[PDB]
Amino acid sequence: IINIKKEKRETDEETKQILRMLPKDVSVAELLRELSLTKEEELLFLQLPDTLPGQPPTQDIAENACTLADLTEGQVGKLLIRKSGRVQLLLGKVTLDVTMGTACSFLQELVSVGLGDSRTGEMTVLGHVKHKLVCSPDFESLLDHK
Amino acid sequence: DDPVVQEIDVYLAKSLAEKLYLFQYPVRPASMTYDDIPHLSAKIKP
Amino acid sequence: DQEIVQMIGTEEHVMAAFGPSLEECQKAQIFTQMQALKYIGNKVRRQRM
Amino acid sequence: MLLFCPGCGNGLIVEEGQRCHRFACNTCPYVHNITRKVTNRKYPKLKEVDDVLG
Ligand SMILES: [Zn+2]
Repeated sequence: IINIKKEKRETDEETKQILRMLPKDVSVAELLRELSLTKEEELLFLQLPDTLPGQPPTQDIAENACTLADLTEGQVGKLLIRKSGRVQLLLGKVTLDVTMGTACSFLQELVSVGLGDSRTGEMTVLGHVKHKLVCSPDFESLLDHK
Repeated sequence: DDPVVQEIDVYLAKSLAEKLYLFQYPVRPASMTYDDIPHLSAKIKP
Repeated sequence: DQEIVQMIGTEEHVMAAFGPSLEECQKAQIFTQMQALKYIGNKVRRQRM
Repeated sequence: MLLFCPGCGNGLIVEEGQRCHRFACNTCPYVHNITRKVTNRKYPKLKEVDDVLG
């Protein structure tokens, strides 16, 4: 029997129903093992808030939503890992917090669909997505500040 | 609790802003991938 | 059906309880959205003409 | 147990082919022959030796 086309168990984390013979991680230890334990690159999928703490630069406006489509390239923020497991994102004067999202176990392929021509385009499989991050405003600090 | 280690920088790229899609298979576990499956075509609408 | 079972739950007792429903569904020839919609419409009565 | 086809995701039943018993789906030609023993225990609750009251 073919080994890469066996039947799959309902539990996606325990699909190994037949053999030839997971604790919930944290973002700080995740990045630590991604950089210290290994050096291989990894593709992440983080969810940013609706409005970023910035203004659309010369985008013809109004206090509207400021997403990544308005910001330019270059360094836009820093990622801080404090003690006791704190993982913050300093995006300027404010600091958000980054937590682990829903642990997806199904296949997630990050691909690039580039329509170079109006009749023929190219689909480029960039990689696979395994972990999901969630960035949230530190509302407690924003409230105690003013 | 000071930021002792891992002061990672965050960069932004706009090259594939309009060409980046996310395809997720709710019925296919992450263990088995479609890398070995020969694809034939893809229909799409802008 | 795998997506339905995932949506219901991944607990062993949940699958054991939901098994009869999947078996009864597989007894009939309902496997697409059109067939299920036709089966539902067959069970629909007009509001008195 | 409950098994599903990797192709379409429908439930798999157990039938008999031309060589051996196999799992098969009713909506696709996908099959899977059984090589070794497969079991699914449930471990039902054993009625306890009820105490004599009164
Ligand atoms: Zn199938």
